[PDB]
Amino acid sequence: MSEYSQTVPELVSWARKNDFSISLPVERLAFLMAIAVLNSERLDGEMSEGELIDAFREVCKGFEQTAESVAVRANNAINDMVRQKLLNRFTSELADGNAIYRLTPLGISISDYYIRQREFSTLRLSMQLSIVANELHRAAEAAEEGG
Amino acid sequence: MSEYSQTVPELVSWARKNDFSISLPVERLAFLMAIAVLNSERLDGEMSEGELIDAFREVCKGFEQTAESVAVRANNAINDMVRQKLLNRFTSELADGNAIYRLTPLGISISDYYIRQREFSTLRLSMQLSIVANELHRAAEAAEEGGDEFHWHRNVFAPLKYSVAEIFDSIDMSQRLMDEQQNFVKEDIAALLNQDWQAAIANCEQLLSETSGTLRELQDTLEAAGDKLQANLLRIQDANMGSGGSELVDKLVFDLQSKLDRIISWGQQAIDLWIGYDRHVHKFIRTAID
Amino acid sequence: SELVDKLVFDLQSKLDRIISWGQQAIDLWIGYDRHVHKFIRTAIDMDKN
Amino acid sequence: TLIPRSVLSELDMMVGKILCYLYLSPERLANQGIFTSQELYEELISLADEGKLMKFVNQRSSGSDLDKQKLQEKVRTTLNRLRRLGMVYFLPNNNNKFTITEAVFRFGADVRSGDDPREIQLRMIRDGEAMPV
Repeated sequence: MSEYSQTVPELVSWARKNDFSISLPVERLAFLMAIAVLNSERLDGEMSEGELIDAFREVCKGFEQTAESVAVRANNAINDMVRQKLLNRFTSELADGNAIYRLTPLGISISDYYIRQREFSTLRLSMQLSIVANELHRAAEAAEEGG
Repeated sequence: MSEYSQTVPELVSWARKNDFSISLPVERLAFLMAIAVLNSERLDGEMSEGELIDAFREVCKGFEQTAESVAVRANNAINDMVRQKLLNRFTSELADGNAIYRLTPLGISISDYYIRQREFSTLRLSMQLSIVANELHRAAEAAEEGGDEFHWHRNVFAPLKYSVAEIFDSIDMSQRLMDEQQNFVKEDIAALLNQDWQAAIANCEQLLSETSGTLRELQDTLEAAGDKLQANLLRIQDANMGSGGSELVDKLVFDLQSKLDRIISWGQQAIDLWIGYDRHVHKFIRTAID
Repeated sequence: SELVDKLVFDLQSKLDRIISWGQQAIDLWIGYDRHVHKFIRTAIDMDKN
Repeated sequence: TLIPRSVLSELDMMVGKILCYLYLSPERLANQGIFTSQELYEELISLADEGKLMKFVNQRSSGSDLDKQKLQEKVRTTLNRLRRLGMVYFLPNNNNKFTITEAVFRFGADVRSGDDPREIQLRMIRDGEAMPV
């Protein structure tokens, strides 16, 4: 099965029906990157709403924006990130009504592309080729053993 | 040195200075996905300007849009994707001025999130844990064998940094995918209860039990492998401390231990959140039945 | 197994793409390198006073 | 003046200064003066800021081939205007090739003397040779 089971017209019809969209102006993109850095420094990989509002406050200061209504703007930004599938929101009764937030695979890929200093390494490539050569060799020996 | 060398204020200042922004409305996102699909069907991983324009025409047709100025619109869309760092353009004198296009790591990551049907697999996790266990065991043996800085860099640091760290990142991504799948099941339970709650009680109990079983199987697989992995990371740490102690290997082993603790803690936290939702849905069902 | 054959074919197609990309990148870089060297030589050496 | 006076466009100037450098270039003197529109275009893009110059063809240009062909066609048009001014002569049977004349040196009037550019420019506007934009 082709990794992409759908033809271009089917994909376009499917995308149109689900109304998928990404809108990340410079401030929202910076908020996403700020969340990613804060999450990487933590032991639980989880963020509280108060921590997200504080992170957004730090971004607003960096955009020289007024501290007025920062909480409302932060909540709108958080809701927008959840709506765009960048953040997963978990509301547990056990967490005393406090919502927990975790970055989605999309939010991590976008944030890593700009923040992770990815440089091409010949050593990295040589290692990857060594692992795949061993994995392919084992798979070939297993295929030849039959079963 | 922390993979992310920049503090949040330095990063926000850097992002503002570079004016980075992503604006992908439904039509632009559909076009990115169409390009990603067309690129995957090719032998050279390269697309010409005419082929991209033909792809944009098919998207405009799918959106029932006017055929007027489509060549201009396609050029604006192509320039927008290049300007947003989704496409790399190669202009060679040898190609008589014809530009060659390739998707960037960002454009591929965004298109794959929507097109690639990523399902959490206990088999994928078991395979990834098997490969990392073998890699950590080889790195631990090499660390215990001892050697020079070159032996430690090639046989201990390189495998931990370019293999073990990448597999842990892949496992974390799979956990984030499981988080999204749980939210999908929650939406389905809320929908089944909103349509016909009496006929949905049996279906909701089955979805709740199956999700609980999968989370438990995953946590059991992670706890069973996690101890062996932690033991190998500790073996490397002890060997490093005995052979002088490279601060780079120690920091990397500490980062891997922290990532491993996050991976193990996530499973327990996901189970606790799921238990809370399960109790809430059962309470709601009891209140609705009463 | 049709599943294994298709998967092997896909991996072979990916490997061919990975090998082909390197040669193409070298040709593009060579075109630019020649052009910059020609430009520098023209700028430096052909004006003599 | 009893006779009207007019000024050239900035694209005409870009093509004019490039035609001037082409005339001087001993590296291409072996052609015996015969140049091709493509060679002119290649030299121009080699020196000026391509993507910033593209702003004059269209305000939305970002390196698309349609816009690159549009630039080439504007160059083709302006070059034809310079031919009417007597600054370049097309071949008798081939219109893709042409020959230069010394009249192009007027495009170097801002640098022929190694002095302060501002003062030169002032002198030129005072003499009626050139206007700003």
